[PDB]
Amino acid sequence: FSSWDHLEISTHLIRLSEKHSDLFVPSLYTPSTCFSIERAVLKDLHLYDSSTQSVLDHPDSTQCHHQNNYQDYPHLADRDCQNFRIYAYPLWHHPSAHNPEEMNSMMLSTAGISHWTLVIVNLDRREVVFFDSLANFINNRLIDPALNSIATRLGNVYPDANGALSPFIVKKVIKTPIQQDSTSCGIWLSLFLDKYLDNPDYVPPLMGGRQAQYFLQEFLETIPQRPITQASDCTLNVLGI
Ligand SMILES: [Zn+2]
Repeated sequence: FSSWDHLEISTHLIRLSEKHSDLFVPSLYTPSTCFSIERAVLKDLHLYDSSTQSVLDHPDSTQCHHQNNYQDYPHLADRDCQNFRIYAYPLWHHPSAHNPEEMNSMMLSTAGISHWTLVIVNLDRREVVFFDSLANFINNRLIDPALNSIATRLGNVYPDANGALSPFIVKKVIKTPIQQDSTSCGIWLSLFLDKYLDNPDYVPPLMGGRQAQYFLQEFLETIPQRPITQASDCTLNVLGI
């Protein structure tokens, strides 16, 4: 398997967004990291005021950075950026980075050095789903505060059925590694999102090594029958297509 880089992963997200109109695809230019994912989610839900540098208690559409932005969001130029329900973020990690400056410098240079995972925010199900094909590649000390802080902040905005502001549930769905090589993480998380969007209770099967390879190959072999057809020339250019 040729690995999938940020552009290949983003291409699959755009492909999925053509099938699932509720799916928000984040920046095509900057992947998220454990240090930046909460800020990215809050800004995409219009819950962040860059002028006070403050989290908002309710969305404020005047804070929107999705319009007229053809570097990060050419695919949102003609959408209502508010109208989405499922937000899926490719998340880049390297274990040698211990602060945002280190993680960012490393990411900017590279995004077998990269590891890719996925954070999904599902507003309808009040859940934050974290997918890592290697299960625990990211130290809990780094990923858990981010997942739980997002869950807590979004619970205060999207109430539960009891009328309470309970945190969204966090689901770290892979307990046993499914990935068998050093390079296929981007393909795995793309397959996961594909299946999740048809069934949010989906969890990939535990497979032998050879079976997993055949499984991934089967997924890859669908891709040529699934061209992107609704994207603007600007979006296609950013995707490197
Ligand atoms: Zn917006």
